Parts: sequence; structure tokens; C-alpha cells
Amino acid sequence: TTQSPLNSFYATGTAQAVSEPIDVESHLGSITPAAGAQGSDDIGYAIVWIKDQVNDVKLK
Amino acid sequence: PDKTGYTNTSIWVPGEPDKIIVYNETKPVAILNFKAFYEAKEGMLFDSLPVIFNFQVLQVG
Ligand SMILES: [Ca+2]
Ligand SMILES: [Ca+2]
Repeated sequence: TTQSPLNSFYATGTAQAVSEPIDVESHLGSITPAAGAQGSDDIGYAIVWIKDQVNDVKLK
Repeated sequence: PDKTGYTNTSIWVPGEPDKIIVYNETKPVAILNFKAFYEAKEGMLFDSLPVIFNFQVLQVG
């Protein structure tokens, strides 16, 4: 009568990667010496947000 | 001005206390005092010629 191939069974899921691993927002400052002067000053900072299940980051 | 030694202190030209340069503020300053030793030429009469000094910065740190 009917001979089934016994293959018509399926299960399906989805995957996505919609975000980059890091986000960088800058809060740097300024360097204001006189002409030819020597000095040092703190510039500011830069926030590096870490995204989903990211544990170690290697940057350049 | 916000320290013990510099409460209400001034800076003035040496030997001339009435010429105050800095008063209760932070202003790095240097004072150069000029003194002349001269021999006028015999018989020369002159009125208003200038004496000119030029300063040239060479290095800064
Ligand atoms: Ca220099
Ligand atoms: Ca991870």
C-alpha cells in the first residue's frame, strides 16, 4: 500500500548575532601647553562596553 | 596662596618695596635688573638716542 521512508520528522531552531562584541564611547580631554614646553596631563577615559557572553577581548 | 608659607605674601623689585609685581596669586615670574657702566666720549653732546635690548628664546621646557 504505502511504504514510508521514515524521514519526515524535523525540529528547527534559530540563531543570530546582531551586535558587535564591544562598544566604545569617548570622553577624552585636551592638551594645552605653551609653545615648546614639557609636561604631562591626564586626557580622560574611554568606556568599553562588553556584550553578551563575551569574556576576553584582544584589541589594537 | 593656599599654603602656610604663602599666606598674604608679595613679590617686588629688589631694593624698591613700592613696586609690587605679584600679590596673592600664582604667576611664575622672573625679574631681570639692569645696571650700566659707561664712559661718555669726550666733547660729544647728545639728547635722546635709545638703548635697545632684544631677547630671543632658544630652548624651553
Ligand atoms: Ca623645548
Ligand atoms: Ca564568552
